[PDB]
Amino acid sequence: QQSRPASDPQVVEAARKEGRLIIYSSTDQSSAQALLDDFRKLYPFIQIEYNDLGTQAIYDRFVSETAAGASSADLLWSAAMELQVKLASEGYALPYDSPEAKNWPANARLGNLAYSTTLEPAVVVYNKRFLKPEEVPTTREGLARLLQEPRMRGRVATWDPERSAVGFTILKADYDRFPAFQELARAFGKAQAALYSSTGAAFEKVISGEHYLAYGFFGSYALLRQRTVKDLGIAYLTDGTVAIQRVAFINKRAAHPNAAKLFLDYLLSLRGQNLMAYTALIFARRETVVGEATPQALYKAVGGKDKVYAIPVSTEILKNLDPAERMRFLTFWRQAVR
Ligand SMILES: [Cl-]
Ligand SMILES: [Cl-]
Ligand SMILES: [Cl-]
Ligand SMILES: [Cl-]
Repeated sequence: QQSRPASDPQVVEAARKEGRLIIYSSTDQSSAQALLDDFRKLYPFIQIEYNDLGTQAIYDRFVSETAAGASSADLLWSAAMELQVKLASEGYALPYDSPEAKNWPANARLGNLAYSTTLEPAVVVYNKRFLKPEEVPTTREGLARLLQEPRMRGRVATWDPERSAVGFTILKADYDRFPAFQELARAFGKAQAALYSSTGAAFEKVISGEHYLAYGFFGSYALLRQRTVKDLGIAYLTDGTVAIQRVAFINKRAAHPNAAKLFLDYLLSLRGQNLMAYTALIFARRETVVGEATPQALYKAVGGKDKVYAIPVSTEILKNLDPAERMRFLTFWRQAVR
C-alpha cells in the first residue's frame, strides 16, 4: 500500500522512448541513492546518470555546455538558490506545470519554471562531550552571550560567506531579517570563529572537539550525521529560523524532457518527499510529510510556523548577486568577524 506520483501517462510513454535521464545535483549521491533506486523501481526503463557536483560547478558546466551548444543535463537540482533562479529567470528552464505541485506554496515556485524540493533550517550543532544542551542557547542573543566566555575562544565554526554560495545566502538572510545577528557576528569575532566553505570540514572539527559549536549549517546534514555520530547535538533557534530550499528545474534543451518531468514530479510527490525525509533526512518542502525532517517537526521545534523565514524561489533573491547589496553585508561581516 504505496502511492505513485501523478505523472501524465503520455509523459511516462515519452520517457520510455527517451530511456535516459541526466541529472546535475548538489545532493550527495549517497543521500539521493534511495530516491534514485525508488524512481527506477517505478520506471525501470530509465537509465540515470547522476552527477554529484558542487553548486558553482553545476552552474558553470550547465551554462558552458549550453553556450557551446553541447548536450547538457535534463534536470538541475541545486541548493544555490540564486544561481538556480538566475538560470530560470534567463530562459534556461522548460516551462512545465508539475501535477504534483498543485498545492505548492507561493514562496516555493517560480511560475512553471523552478520548484522548491526542500525546506531546510539553519540550526546550531554542538559536541555533547563539551557542551551540555542546557549550555547551548537557542537565540542569537544567547549565543552572543555564550561566545563572550574565554573558554569558547577558537571553539566556534560558521560559514565563510565569501567562499560558499550557500553560506552567503543563509548568513545574508540572517543579517537582513534578524537585528540580533549583528551582535552575534561581533561575538564571532570575539570568539575567533573559524569559517568554512565545507559543512563536512566544519563538522569534522566539531566532532573532534577542536570546535564545540557550529552556527548556520543545515538541519538536514546534522540529522543525517546523527545516524552515525552519537556526540553531535542539534539546537533549533527559537528567536527565528532561516530556511533554504533546494531548487529543481528542467533544462529547456533537455534531450530527455519527459524523463526529467517524471523525476521532478517524483521529487515533489508525497512518495518522493516522504522517502527523502525518511532516508536522506533532507527536510521536506511538502507540508503533510510526517517525521523529524518535515515542516511540521520544524515548526514544533522553533515554536511555530511564523518563526520560520523561507528564502523564496523568486527573482527577488537575485538582489544578492548585485555587488551593491553584497557589499553592505560583507563590509559589516569582515569588520565584525575579523
Ligand atoms: Cl505544463
Ligand atoms: Cl561538505
Ligand atoms: Cl540532539
Ligand atoms: Cl505543501
